[PDB]
This record gives sequence, structure tokens and C-alpha cells, in this order.
Amino acid sequence: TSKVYDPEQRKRMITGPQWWARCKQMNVLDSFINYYDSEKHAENAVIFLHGNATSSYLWRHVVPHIEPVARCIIPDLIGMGKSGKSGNGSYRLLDHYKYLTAWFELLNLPKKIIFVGHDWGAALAFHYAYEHQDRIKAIVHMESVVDVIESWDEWPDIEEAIALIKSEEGEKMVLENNFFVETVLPSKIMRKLEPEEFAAYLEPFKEKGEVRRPTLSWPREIPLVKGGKPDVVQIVRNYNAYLRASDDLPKLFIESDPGFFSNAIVEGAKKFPNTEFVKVKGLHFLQEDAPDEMGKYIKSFVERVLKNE
Ligand SMILES: O=C(Cc1ccc(O)cc1)Nc1ncc(-c2ccc(O)cc2)nc1Cc1ccccc1
Repeated sequence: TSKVYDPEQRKRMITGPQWWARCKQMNVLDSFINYYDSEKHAENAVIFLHGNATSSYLWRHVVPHIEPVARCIIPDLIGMGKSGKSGNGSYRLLDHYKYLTAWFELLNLPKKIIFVGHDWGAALAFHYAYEHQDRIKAIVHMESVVDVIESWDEWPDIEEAIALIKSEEGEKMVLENNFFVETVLPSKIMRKLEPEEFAAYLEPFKEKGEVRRPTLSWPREIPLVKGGKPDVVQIVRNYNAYLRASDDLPKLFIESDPGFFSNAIVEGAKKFPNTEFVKVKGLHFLQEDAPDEMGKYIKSFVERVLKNE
């Protein structure tokens, strides 16, 4: 089987260098963060957080829909995109969180922030919200780390896939063979990326070896109650209980159609009160298949949240 280019895409395409040239850099702790900032309408701030394999580039066709209503800020997570590397060489959830919260202190943010999170980016937003419950205006999430995975909800294939990723063979398939960028990322986009679009995702990870570490460390954080990192399992338990009780926090969940092993994500999202549910085309990296539908849904949700405030 083969996937097909979107025959109109080369005409609104944004290449890697075009996106990076629009970004800014800021020293943060012992490193630096590369980020997009639309600047205008700073009375609000919408912070878009990518997850594994990607970067701020993931949001390039989503963010123009929301810029007219609020300042939009989109970082490359540490070790990813064009950001600096992690000073301690480590790329666990809490390492990412250290740089993200330090970076927030430098951004002149409003008291209450809107988060838009994908995959592990949503975990970062959820954990920030749990620790800063008075700083959250709304949360948009999609393909998100909503809850732990109990052992009776863990089937053998996911058990063995995580065993593989936690083994030396898993380390080599990522660091030497770039599994998550070269295979997982295009496999979970329904269209075929233009060569220049794929090159933007490849570029941070084009060389072999340790530079690819964040794309191995993220799946190793998976919150399997059986065998998963205990600190991450507790972080996710804590913010899941907070989200289940957060009746006054407006949320938007963007469901993928058909998604990819996403049923537990959708079911977990349904346990959070005050959630608007929408659906767009996609597998996992749904920004690449339905960015304008997503941007329109988020724009309408943000306008409704601001109007009702
Ligand atoms: O590792 C993750 C991240 C995650 C997302 C949501 C969540 O609640 C917990 C963790 N996801 C993942 N990671 C791996 C696989 C996977 C791997 C192998 C396989 O054969 C099938 C699925 N699937 C998934 C998606 C998934 C599965 C089960 C419960 C929730 C989310």
C-alpha cells in the first residue's frame, strides 16, 4: 500500500527553515528554548505543546486560526526541534517540565493560561495544571496521556512493545535507526507528507546516536501501573483525579477519526467534566491531516471560553 500527497499542499507548504526563521530563542536555566510567539493580543496566552517525534512545527497550520484572538506561544521541547539540549543529559517528563516551567517565568504570561496539548505535550500541560490550579483558563487536548494503564487493561502486544522499547534492541532501533521519526511518524499520518515537510521533522534527528534520545525517553515514560516509571505513574494519577473533579475548568477534546489504539484515550477523556467533544480526520498526528478543521474548532472554543468568563 502507498499513501498519496495532498495535491494542493505544495502551495501553502511551510518548510522547516521557513518556520524556524519565524521563531525566537530564549536562554532558560542552563540551556535555551526555541519557540514561536505571535505576540499580539497578550491579554490571553494559548500555549501549544507538541509531544514525541515532533516539534513546534507540528502546529504551523493550526496556529494562524487562533492568532487573531489570543497570543499563541509554541515551544520546541528541550532536546527537540531547534531548542537547546538538556543540561543533565536526561529527557524524562520531569526534565522537560523543569525547562517548561522556567521558560514560562520569562514570557510575561497572564494569570490564567490556555493550554493546547498533544501526546506527551498534554501530559506536561496536565501536570502544570495540577501544580498551578489557579493559572488555568482552559485545556484543549488530543491523543493525550489522560490516565494510567492498569495491568488488567494492558494486553500482551503493548506489554511486549514496551518491553522492546525498554531493551537494548529498542534503544538501537531509535538511536541508530530513528524508528519514531522515520517509521512511526509517517505511519500515523494519513496523507503523505511533502518531502520538505518530512525533512523538517527529520532535521533535529538527522544524525545517528544520542541526539535522538528524547524520542526514546518519551515512550519509556509510559504510565503502565505494572512496570512503568513510578514517578510518572503517580504524576498521572494525581493529575487525572484533579481533572476528573475540575468541573469549572472548560476543556476541549479533539478526537481522531479513526485514531490509532485511541479508545482508552477517548474513554479517559470522557471522565473529565466540562468537556466539549469534536472529531477530525487523522490517526495520531492529526494536525497533519486536519489542521484547518482543528484550528477552527479551537478558535471557536477559545472565543466561547473568553465570552463566558
Ligand atoms: O504510550 C502511550 C502514551 C499514553 C497515552 C494515553 C494514556 O492514557 C497513557 C499513555 N500510548 C501508547 N503506546 C503504545 C501503544 C501500543 C503499542 C503496541 C501495540 O501493539 C498497540 C498499542 N498504544 C498506546 C496508546 C494507548 C494504549 C493503551 C492505553 C492508552 C493509550
